[PDB]
Amino acid sequence: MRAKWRKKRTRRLKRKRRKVRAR
Amino acid sequence: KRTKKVGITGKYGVRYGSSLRRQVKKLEVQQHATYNCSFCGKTCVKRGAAGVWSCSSCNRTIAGGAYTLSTAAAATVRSTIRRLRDM
Amino acid sequence: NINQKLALVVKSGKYSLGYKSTVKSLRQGKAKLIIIAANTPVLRKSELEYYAMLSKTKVYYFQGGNNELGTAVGKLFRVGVVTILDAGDSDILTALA
Amino acid sequence: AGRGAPLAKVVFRDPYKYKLREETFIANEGLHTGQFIYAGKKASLNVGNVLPLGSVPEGTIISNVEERPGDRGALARASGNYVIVIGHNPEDNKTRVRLPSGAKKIISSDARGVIGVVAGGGRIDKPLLKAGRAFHKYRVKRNSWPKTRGVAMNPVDHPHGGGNHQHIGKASTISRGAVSGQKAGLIAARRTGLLRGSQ
Amino acid sequence: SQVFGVARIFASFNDTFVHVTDLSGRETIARVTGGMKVKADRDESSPYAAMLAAQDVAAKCKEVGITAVHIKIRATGGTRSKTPGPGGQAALRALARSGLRIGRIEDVTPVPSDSTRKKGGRRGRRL
Amino acid sequence: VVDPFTRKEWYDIKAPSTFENRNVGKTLVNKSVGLKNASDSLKGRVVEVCLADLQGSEDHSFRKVKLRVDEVQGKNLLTNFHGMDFTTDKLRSMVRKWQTLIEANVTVKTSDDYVLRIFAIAFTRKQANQVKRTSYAQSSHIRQIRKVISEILTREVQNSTLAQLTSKLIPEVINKEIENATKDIFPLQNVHIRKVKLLKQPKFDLGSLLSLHG
Amino acid sequence: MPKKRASNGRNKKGRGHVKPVRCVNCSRSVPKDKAIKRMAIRNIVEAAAIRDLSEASVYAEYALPKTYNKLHYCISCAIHARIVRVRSRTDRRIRAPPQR
RNA sequence: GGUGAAAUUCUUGGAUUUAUUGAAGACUAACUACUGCGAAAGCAUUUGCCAAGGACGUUUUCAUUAAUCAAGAACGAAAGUUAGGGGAUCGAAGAUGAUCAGAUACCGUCGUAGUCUUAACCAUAAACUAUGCCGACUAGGGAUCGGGUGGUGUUUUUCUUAUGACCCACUCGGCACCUUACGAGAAAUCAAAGUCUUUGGGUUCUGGGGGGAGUAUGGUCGCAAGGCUGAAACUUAAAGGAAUUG
Ligand SMILES: [Zn+2]
Repeated sequence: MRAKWRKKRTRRLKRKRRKVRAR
Repeated sequence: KRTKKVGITGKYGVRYGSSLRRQVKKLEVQQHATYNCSFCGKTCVKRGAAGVWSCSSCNRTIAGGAYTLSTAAAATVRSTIRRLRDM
Repeated sequence: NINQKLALVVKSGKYSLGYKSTVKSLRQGKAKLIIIAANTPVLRKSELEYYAMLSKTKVYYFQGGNNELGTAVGKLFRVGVVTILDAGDSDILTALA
Repeated sequence: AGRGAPLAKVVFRDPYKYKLREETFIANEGLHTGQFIYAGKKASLNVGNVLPLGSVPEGTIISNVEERPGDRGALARASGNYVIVIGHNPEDNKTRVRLPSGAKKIISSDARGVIGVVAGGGRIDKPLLKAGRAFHKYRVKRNSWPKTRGVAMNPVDHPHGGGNHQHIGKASTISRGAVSGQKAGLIAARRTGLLRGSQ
Repeated sequence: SQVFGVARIFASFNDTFVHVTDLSGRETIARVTGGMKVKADRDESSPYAAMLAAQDVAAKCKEVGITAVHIKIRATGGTRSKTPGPGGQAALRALARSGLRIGRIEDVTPVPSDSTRKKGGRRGRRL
Repeated sequence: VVDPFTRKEWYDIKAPSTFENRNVGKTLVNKSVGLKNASDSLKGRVVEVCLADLQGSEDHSFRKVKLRVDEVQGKNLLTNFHGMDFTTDKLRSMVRKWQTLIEANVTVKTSDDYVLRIFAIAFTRKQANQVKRTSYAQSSHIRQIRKVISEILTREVQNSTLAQLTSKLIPEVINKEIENATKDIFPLQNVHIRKVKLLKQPKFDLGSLLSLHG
Repeated sequence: MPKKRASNGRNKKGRGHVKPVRCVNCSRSVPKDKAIKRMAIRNIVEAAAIRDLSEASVYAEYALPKTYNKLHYCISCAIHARIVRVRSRTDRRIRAPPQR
């Protein structure tokens, strides 16, 4: 799909992995 | 060069936060730093209390800003009254 | 302009910088034209006008401070007043400035 | 001490005696020591000079303005503040004036005002950081600092106080027609909550 | 013989003024608009209202004592249109038909010598 | 039902005094109600009128002349030239395609303390024996034309005590001297004054205005 | 869609990206080159009379001026009746104006 | 007011409209074009300083000092980010009227941030002539913008003037056009997309069926937003360019 919704998928990839990794 | 960026505000250490420490750094550089004098010509140092500057090597004092000599809000008034003085 | 002609006095010509050396020259009737700065004080500026009109000498007011009058003469220091005794290839005595 | 404004002390002569009287002026940004100042109706329009509002054109800037004539100063004496002249009237000696909050006011034409913006501007910009900096500000003014929150207090000491959880309980918006003791909160509020842009 | 005034017509879209005044400009006589007479929202600017507005204006000034006028037409102006509306030139005839004299005419729409922004957006009124 | 139209006066406006006809129109004012005079709302008015009405010919039907009201001498209220201006439709006809136009602004004071802003339009001429379409002058030539337009206006004004200046301006004298002076640099055509605004003035001086009326 | 025209929006050539200008009808932003600039002169009195005003008026000759309104139209708006009308393949090439 | 028809509207204790002015912050119309200048992005009221710059003219000057360039640097629309000032108009968010089967969409009335600037940042666009620079050679045709030449040419007229401004021919450099293809091309079209199976003037960069994917991971750069770098497992026989009929 267009590269702002695909691109908004990196919000819930990065910031969710921040809770994961810093642990 | 010792510090990567912190500059003058490294005295506070790790306290108060990043956003406030940079906010202080912009103003605390100006008040401690030197001027270029209008009457004399010489340029060191000088500052003593908020508003009052300063004398280099001559002994004259000037009403300036809190953390700077030339306040830009007063500099435009210096030109505004210049225009109205003509008539 | 005045900045062009002052360069032509320095090379091939004579001049004395500073307040005391100006008064030494004005007393003896040597100076032909003195160049007073802007930021110089009024008490000093009024004195040189009175010294000049006795011996009858031109007093051109240089529009600009002492820091840029020093750069005009080709030096690395502030100057308040510049006399002109004998200009060689220059042409500032003939003109008004 | 304890004032956002550098003062200035000017020496005038006595017209009727061989003497000198010093007057304490608030220095506008532009003044310096060893400078002349011209105060009166016939005085000219420069930074520092004191003129009456009638002999001044529209769109000028002033400070230390008198409400009456003979008030000796009232309006716009704080740091980085200035009054702007808008209008004029021939019938009724009364100029139109805008105060630094926003609310305009009609002042008499013979009232005074010192020209220029008040010195020591940009004082509020720097943050205080450490609490000791805030202590030293109020140390040379009043005893108005370490303020405890009223909800944290007991129900005897303050209306909001009391309860198992720290809550107010009833509306903090209190009327104008109240009495002393009750008035703790927002007094005679038109709006509440977060305001957007325009004041 | 000839006492003059200024007729003034604001020929814009959706409205038509007829604003008669003296030579200086302050003292007015009549201000009968197109939308005052015909009451149906749509028919404020149309030629029907332009006739009826001018006839009422003619009856006012002839009772007072003003024979002729200087017509000075005005469009919406500024950033808007700069185009006279439907009931622009219908106002000029209705004064002549009634028997009120005319002299000197101009259009004085305020054309901005370099202007501020216009409405709609960058893509305009997409209908 | 008040009927305020019938409770009003009628007065005469007067021309001071370089124009041939010394009367214009018939303005009206409300009656002087107890303690409030009608003369307070008469002085300060501005009556803009055509120039051809003041003289006659349609050569001068190209302009607008304002008349600032001043005094009241037995209903004949007196005026004074407030400003000059070209009409709306008669200067846009001049700005044609395929030719450069020029303009120069001037600020000057007369012998009397009267500040006057004053402009001057000038277009480029199409020469005879031209195969070319355009007639554009270079930027170097126009800035020398803009020099000379300012000089001639600063010579005639500064001289002439306002009142005398209008008698020169009405019968296009200023337009001729710019044409002949600048033809060495560039031919030019039309050459007009456009506007003459009046910003500042001295004391009222009511009796000095009367010297015109006579 | 392949290459349609050579010049395209037209006169931006030996020149960077230029100033725009608003349309009359839509109030839409469009380049000043790609503008469709009609110049419409109109009589200030409508020609359906025209005598009726001048019969009752004062003065002889009479100026009777004209408004000088220059107009701009954002391409798609101009196809509604204005100076366009879609052309054929080889008819496109004619830069000479119709009539006169 | 505002609409195709409307409306919450705004107001009457003349709002709208008229005339005199005053303050504030914007943008520089018409003149404005198959014109100019700039390495690009981009630049349009007047005057004064400040240093740079292309072309042209030259029996001046030095005498290969040049071309293209990994690494590494300089600038770089609009939006956006911090922190100040400013804050008129239009205006994402958002309120709020209609239409509509629903409309939180297009239409309308307001409307925060933003739009302007001062110090920092960010480094991307259909940043498009979708055509990398330096060098030759090949075909005609008139216009135009800047110089430089010659014409007892025409005018300006203050008398010859002498400049200027026009005309006729010529010449270097520049933005572009027209007509033909003998050449080239898949063709639309192109005086360069020509001088290529008769293949070789010098040199930098990018690409190798479609998707997954400008994603994963690791570096590196930014306050952030995100840039620069950049895979595979696994899936599939087509995806696509230009033209002709209907
Ligand atoms: Zn449009």
